[PDB]
Amino acid sequence: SLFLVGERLNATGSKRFREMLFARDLEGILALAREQVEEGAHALDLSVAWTGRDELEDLRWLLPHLATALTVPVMVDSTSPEAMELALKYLPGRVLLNSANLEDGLERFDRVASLAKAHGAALVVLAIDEKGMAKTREEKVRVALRMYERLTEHHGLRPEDLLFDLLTFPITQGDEESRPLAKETLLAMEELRERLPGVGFVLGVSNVSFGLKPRARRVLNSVFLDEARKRGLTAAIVDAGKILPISQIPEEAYALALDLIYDRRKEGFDPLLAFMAYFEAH
Ligand SMILES: CN1c2c(nc(N)[nH]c2=O)NC[C@@H]1CNc1ccc(C(=O)N[C@@H](CCC(=O)O)C(=O)O)cc1
Ligand SMILES: [Cl-]
Ligand code: NA
Ligand code: NA
Ligand code: NA
Repeated sequence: SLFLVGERLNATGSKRFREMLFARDLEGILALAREQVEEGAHALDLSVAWTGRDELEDLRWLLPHLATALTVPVMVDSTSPEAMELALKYLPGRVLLNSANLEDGLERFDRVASLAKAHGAALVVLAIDEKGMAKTREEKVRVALRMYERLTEHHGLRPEDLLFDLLTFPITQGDEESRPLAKETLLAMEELRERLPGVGFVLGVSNVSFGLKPRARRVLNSVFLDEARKRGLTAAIVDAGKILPISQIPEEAYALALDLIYDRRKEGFDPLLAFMAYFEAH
């Protein structure tokens, strides 16, 4: 029952999408969208932002065609409020806004939230404020509660309209700061599920595994998605066709994945190395 959001219509995140976007290969882009929907996607993340390129021009071109060719809703992945308003114009009732945050302060947070409210769009909110990204359990809860209060009391948004993104960081560099980061998000999600009944939770699941070989990313992403579902995850941004059921993951790979996610270091044992070692050997 997870709302799966296809991740691959993303210029920075997909070479295939980027090349087609740049060449205005509309039918290639629609073919990529349909593949994702057939592989399980109930919605599609759309991030066309690319440095030194015009986001609004790309969106003005693509969005009208997405409105007629797709049935599934679009999650508009942008930090530009004008980009969000284009999507809201061309896809009325078929938009999730990704995202609002508090890094720019309250007025900017309020401007994005007002769009969600005025247009009846679902709203993603990141655990990010004026001091930056929430990496610990404690920071995530603090930022989330501040946002929830504003979203409900001031904008009159319903818990059910909200998707809290408590942030997915790679646990693959192996430095002391990044090792616990997936565990910290999982724990914050369980706590906020109790504190904020009725709110959705979303994660960019693929970020947890950056740097590893593709077969290893597939396993780690799937295990992390599964763990998150148990903590209360309601939606996920994923490569729709590369989510394995837990039962298809070999027992040793599964156990090493959980060790890596929960940072189960001991004397002789580095889970990062052991997880990487498994995929060379098998
Ligand atoms: C940070 N992400 C994220 C978000 N939005 C929210 N709300 N939360 C998030 O965590 N939007 C973008 C990204 C999620 N999307 C993606 C998309 C692709 C890849 C990715 O790993 N791409 C591969 C593909 C390479 C290719 O085929 O070109 C890569 O290695 O970059 C990761 C995350
Ligand atoms: Cl502003
Ligand atoms: Na992007
Ligand atoms: Na402020
Ligand atoms: Na402002």
